[PDB]
Amino acid sequence: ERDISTEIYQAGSTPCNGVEGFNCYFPLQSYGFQPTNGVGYQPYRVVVLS
Amino acid sequence: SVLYNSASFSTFKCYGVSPTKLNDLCFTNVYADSFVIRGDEVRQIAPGQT
Repeated sequence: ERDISTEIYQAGSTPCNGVEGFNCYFPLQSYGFQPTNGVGYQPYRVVVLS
Repeated sequence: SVLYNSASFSTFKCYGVSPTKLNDLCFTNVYADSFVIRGDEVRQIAPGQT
């Protein structure tokens, strides 16, 4: 199953109501593929054959 | 629930534990370190900064 629609996640009290106020983090987060980091931060392409 | 009914905060971040999982799991050795800093230094209080 693939999830396309993203909504404002609520982490505690204060209802977000789709405005992102207090305790309303964003579901999508960026990575950081840079060669100046460590080994674990490097990108890895994974293919699953079922 | 005794933190969001009489005091408003600004930054709240729990590293290593989800903020919504503080009700089912127990705790051990609860230490509170309180201090006062500058607004431009709030980003410097995190495990892995400079």
